[PDB]
Amino acid sequence: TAATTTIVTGYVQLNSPTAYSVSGTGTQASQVFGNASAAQKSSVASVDI
Amino acid sequence: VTGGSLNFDVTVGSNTVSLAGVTSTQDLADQLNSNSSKLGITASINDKG
Amino acid sequence: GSNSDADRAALQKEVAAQQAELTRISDTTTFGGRKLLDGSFGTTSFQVG
Amino acid sequence: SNAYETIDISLQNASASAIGSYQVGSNGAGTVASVAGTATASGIASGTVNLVGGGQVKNIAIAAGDSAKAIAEKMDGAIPNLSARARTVFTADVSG
Repeated sequence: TAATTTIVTGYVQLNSPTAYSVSGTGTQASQVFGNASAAQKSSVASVDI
Repeated sequence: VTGGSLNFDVTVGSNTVSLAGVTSTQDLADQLNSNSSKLGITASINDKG
Repeated sequence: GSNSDADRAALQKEVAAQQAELTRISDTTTFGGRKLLDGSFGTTSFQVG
Repeated sequence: SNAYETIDISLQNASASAIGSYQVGSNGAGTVASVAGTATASGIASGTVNLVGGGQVKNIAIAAGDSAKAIAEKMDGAIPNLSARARTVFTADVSG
C-alpha cells in the first residue's frame, strides 16, 4: 500500500531588513509560514558563527 | 498580549494602513516607521519607551 | 540600468525628501507673513504713478 | 522664520546588537507550516498571501502546485527592501 504524501517541498524563508507583515485567507498563509504573523528582530548577538 | 497579536488597521485620512502583528510598543513603532511613505503622519518613539 | 540598483527604495526616499524640500521653499518666503509663491497670493498689482 | 515650520528627521531608533534581519521567514514562528518544509500529498494549494510592509501593500497570489522557487520569486521584488531564498534540503533512509 503506497503512501499519499509525495510532494516534498522545502522552506521558502525569505529575508527583509525592514519590518514586514504576512497574512492570508484560511490556510493559504499557514501552509507557507504557519503561525507567523508580522515579523521578528533576530536580535543578532547570538551569531554562533 | 495574551496568546496572539493585535491585527488591526489605521485609517490615516484618505488612505488606510493595514498593519498587523502588534505585541509590544516597538512593533507598532517599526510598523509606523516603515509605512511612513504612504501614511502622511510622522512617527517618533523616544528610546525611553 | 532598470535593474541594477536595488536601493530604489532609498532613491524614492531621496526624491520624496527633495519634494518636501521644494514644498518648503514654496513656504518660508513670507515677506511680511504673506508668502509669495505658496500660501495665498491674490495676483496683485503695484501702484507706480 | 514661522511657528512650527520645522524639518523632520527620522534617525534610527538604535544601532545596538538588536538590529538586523526583521524576519522569521517560514515555519519557525509559532507553529511549523503544513506544506512548506514538509512532504505533502496535494502540495502547495491555490490562494493569495498578503504581504504588507514599507508603505506599499501587495497581494501576490500563489497558485496550486507551484514549487518553492515559484513563491521565492513571486514574493520577492515589488516589496521594498526584501530578498528571498529557497531550499529543499531533506533526508531519506531506505529500510525494510
